[PDB]
Amino acid sequence: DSCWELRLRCALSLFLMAVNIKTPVVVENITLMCLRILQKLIKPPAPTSKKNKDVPVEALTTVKPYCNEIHAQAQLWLKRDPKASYDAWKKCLPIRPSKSELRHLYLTEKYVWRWKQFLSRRGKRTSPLDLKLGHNNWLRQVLFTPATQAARQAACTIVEALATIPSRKQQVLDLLTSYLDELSIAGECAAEYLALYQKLITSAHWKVYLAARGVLPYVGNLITKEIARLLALEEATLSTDLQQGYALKSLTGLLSSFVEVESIKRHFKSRLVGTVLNGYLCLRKLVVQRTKLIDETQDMLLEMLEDMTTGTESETKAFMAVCIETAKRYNLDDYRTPVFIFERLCSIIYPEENEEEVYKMAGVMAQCGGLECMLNRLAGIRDFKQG
Amino acid sequence: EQIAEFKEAFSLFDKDGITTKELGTVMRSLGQNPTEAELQDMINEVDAGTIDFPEFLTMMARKMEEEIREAFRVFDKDGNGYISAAELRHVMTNLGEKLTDEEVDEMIREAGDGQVNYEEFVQMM
Amino acid sequence: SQFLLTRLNDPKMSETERQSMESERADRSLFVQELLLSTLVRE
Amino acid sequence: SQFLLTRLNDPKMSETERQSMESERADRSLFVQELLLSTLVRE
Amino acid sequence: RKAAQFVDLLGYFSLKTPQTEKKLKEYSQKAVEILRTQNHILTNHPNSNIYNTLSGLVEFDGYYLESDPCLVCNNPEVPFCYIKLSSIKVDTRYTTTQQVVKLIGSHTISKVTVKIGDLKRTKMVRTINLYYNNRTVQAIVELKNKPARWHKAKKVQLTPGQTEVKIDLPLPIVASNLMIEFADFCHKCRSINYDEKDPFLCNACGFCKYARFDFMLYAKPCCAVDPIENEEDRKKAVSNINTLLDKADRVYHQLMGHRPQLENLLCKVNEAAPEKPTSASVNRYILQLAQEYCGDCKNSFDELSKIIQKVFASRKELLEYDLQQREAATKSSRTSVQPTFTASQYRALSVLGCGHTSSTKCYGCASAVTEHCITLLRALATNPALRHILVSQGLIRELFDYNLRRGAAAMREEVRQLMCLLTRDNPEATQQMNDLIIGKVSTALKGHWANPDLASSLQYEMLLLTDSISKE
Amino acid sequence: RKAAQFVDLLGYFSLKTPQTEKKLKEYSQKAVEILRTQNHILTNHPNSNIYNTLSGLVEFDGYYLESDPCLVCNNPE
Repeated sequence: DSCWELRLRCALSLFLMAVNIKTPVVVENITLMCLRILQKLIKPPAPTSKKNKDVPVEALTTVKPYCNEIHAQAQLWLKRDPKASYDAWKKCLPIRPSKSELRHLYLTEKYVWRWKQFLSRRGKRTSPLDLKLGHNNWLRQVLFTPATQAARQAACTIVEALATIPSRKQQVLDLLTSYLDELSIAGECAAEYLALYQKLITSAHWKVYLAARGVLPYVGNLITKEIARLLALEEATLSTDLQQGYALKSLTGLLSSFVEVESIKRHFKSRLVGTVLNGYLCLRKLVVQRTKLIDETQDMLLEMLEDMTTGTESETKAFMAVCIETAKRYNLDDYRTPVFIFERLCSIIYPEENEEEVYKMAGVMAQCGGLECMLNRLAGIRDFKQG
Repeated sequence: EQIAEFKEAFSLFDKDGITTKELGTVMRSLGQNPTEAELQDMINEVDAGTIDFPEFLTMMARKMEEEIREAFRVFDKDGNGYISAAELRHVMTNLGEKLTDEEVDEMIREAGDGQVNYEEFVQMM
Repeated sequence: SQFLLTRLNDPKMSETERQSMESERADRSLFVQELLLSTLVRE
Repeated sequence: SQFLLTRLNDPKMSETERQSMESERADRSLFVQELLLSTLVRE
Repeated sequence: RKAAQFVDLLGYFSLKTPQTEKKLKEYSQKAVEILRTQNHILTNHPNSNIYNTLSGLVEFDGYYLESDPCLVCNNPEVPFCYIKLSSIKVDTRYTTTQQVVKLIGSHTISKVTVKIGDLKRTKMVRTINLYYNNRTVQAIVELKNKPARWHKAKKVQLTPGQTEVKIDLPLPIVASNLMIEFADFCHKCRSINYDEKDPFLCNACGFCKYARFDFMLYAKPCCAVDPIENEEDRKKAVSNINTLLDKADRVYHQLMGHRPQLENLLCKVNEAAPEKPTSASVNRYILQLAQEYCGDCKNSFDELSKIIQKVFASRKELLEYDLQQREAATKSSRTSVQPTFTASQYRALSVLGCGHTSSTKCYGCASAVTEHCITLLRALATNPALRHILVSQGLIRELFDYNLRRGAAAMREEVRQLMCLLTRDNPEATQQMNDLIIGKVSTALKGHWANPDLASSLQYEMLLLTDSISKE
Repeated sequence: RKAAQFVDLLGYFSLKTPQTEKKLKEYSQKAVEILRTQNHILTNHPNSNIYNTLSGLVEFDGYYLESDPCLVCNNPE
């Protein structure tokens, strides 16, 4: 009805009014209803008029939003500001080839934006906001809220709807990746969030864009921290956690999916190999509180390491050097990890069949000085039965 | 320094070791936020379907006065040296943005005679 | 079914009316999306 | 009975203490009656 | 909850011993902080709303819908009792003068009373011997290998003519199969034992011409695993642990599944919509919710608890075997010097400190902590100076705000008593409490004409006021 | 409750037949007064608390705890 603006103002006021409340009762009773209403509003029912009966929802827009600016003043609309009408927003948005024509159009657009900015600064024209979201917002609390999985699903749907324009999707994926850090905190209840991210990361181009942000290092650091926490826990007590391994398996799967990009593999395969090897070793060490999810994560890590362990001769040399360094990291008294380490090393040096050019890898080992580390480890052997 | 980052990005976006289809995405990845019209114009400028690393470097160089004068000339559609307010309205209509005639008058007023000289346009920029 | 007031529920719309309603709904959805995005901007 | 703290309540009163408590209760009852009567006076 | 005696002793010692003002203040601050933290934790429990709502409707035994099994809350104390030996019989084997029996499952026996009926003086067992094995075996005849399949428990010489003898194990023995032999000294199946002409019982039928023996044990059922001695035993244990983990994961997923249906039913019940149709007189939604929670959720919780207990036992056994092997290897290493451990170090390193806690977010554990805190505060309130200090800490506001209504009826009565005691003679505190009560009452009365629930939600305050007036 | 058909007919006649603004205002005032009086009576009913509380718990057939038997309510067809 015509009370669309007023009802929406009341609803948004209520939603933002108690969004920060963390009590389960309030979240269940008030937040869920407001979220459902907003979800119904954002995604309209499918078109019924025969003319647009199959037309896309985004297509029927009568206007086109600013490419990199949000002209809405949410605080003003909440304050029922006279200048914050929905009609005002409509008036502010634009309606919905020769090379020289294109150049003239681009120059005109740039000049018009500059003139509008100058009129805003000097005169009374309002200032549209810029596409930059904060790291702390209602979305972060709402998405990983442990109160109800239905609320998480609704929030995921709302967020997925919120990302339509590619320019919007940029900052959207940025904020989503930023929020990824809390994955360990809510290992199970955040399953929806992962589902959203994987859903949004389906675009290969978007995958490369995220890769350019250097997300791989953050993922590796998080994986290392999780592995360390798990090892400490397994070494500490004998309690049983039915949810042990969910976060680790999810992170491993996400890392593998990102690594599936062949160009990305060609880009930074070497940079990540060491983390993979250390994790595989640590997982092989895990023996006390071993979970089926942990086992699957270990298998995935081993497969990823093996796949990464296939490249140029220089790549093989780098892998050998990494193995030597990791063995240097391994303790001398330890008598388990070096087994697998040297086993893979030998398999690589002379390819195990299923003048010593096939042993040229050994020269690489001498270049790395690994032979000295080998002698040192040989010195470490003391008990024949034990080793 | 910047050249190294550009080369690294070009290598990363290079699927087979780049197509113009993701060229705008490459600029978005580099931290630059482009407009669709700007991207289309750059594509027209460059692809006289794949660009070279020197080509992307040259494009980014044009991204990092003559343009201002060309824009001023475009503003004087009649070329009378005076950019007509009605000409401004025609341009805005071409841009598809809807604005009040009173809004155009106020903008011109914010721009002695209220007639935008080339000096007036330069001072605006 | 004897209640005449019960059968009173009877709305109708033209195809052009449906198209206009769809367009208005799309515009409202866009405005809502923009407003919601504004609710999470950086400060 | 193993809970030692359960035996905490140990109240006692002298006969004079009981008489004084009775007198105080009587005074309190009289004051309460007077106050209640004041609540029903004619305006 | 097991720390009740600790709380009682702490209260008694604290009240009895005179102490410094600073010490009293520190103790009060610590106790108040503990109570406030527990209250805040309880107030935001993920299952808090569902459990609280269910509490008022159905007589609920335990919060059978927690995520991580609260082991302390999960391990009840079943007492041993006299149960007939034939009751747990699973596999039965009889010999010339010995009998081998398998139990239905592992159990911890304490003493076994064996009565001898139909006794004949011709053959009377001057002594008997027992052996136990806690190793899982498939067939009674499979354990015919005597030594490996037996670990002798006790041999008791029976005086002639004695029928009921109570062989008492000095410590309870946990086992699965037993072998009891008439150590010192067919008619039924006509199985003429050509080997043994006059055995105590038939070598095939166990038909015992000498006498008949009945047995029973003051035992409690026990869950355990056979000892792991070989590396093959280690592999079998690892496989069993993995299988148990998989089954437990399935059970946990199934149990967690019931949550959304319970939420929907709770929503329907909260509507409280009147409807027309005394065993079935209750609201259909109420009966459905009771069936779902009490029937399904309880059964799922029980199954998951059993699985978790078995998994914990298996993990403990595997850790013990691995630690024993590691210690043996260290001992073989002559260079490796044996590290003597102080008593505290030995206890800490021991596997003893492994299963003495509930879940971290165990709503039941938090509730028990709160109840113990309430009891301790009620005790500590006795010292008038302590009362003044606590009132300075402002406990009254927290008590009225959080702990006033929640908890069982006895908890509510105790809280009311403690609140009354706290304002025993403190005029300022009494004024503050009366102000809070009057404010709540007036706030309710403002919307009285509109909210029946408002009137419905003032009982506790009125009861507290009545109790306060009660104590002169 | 027997006046259901009468109510439906009155509503249909009032909606279909045009009337003066004064007539509409009078009918509105009458209906509003009736509703307000009925609501006030129900709110102040003696057994109102008991019946209301009992409503949410068990499937209630009728308010079988009234003093004066309502002939209309106590004479089923």
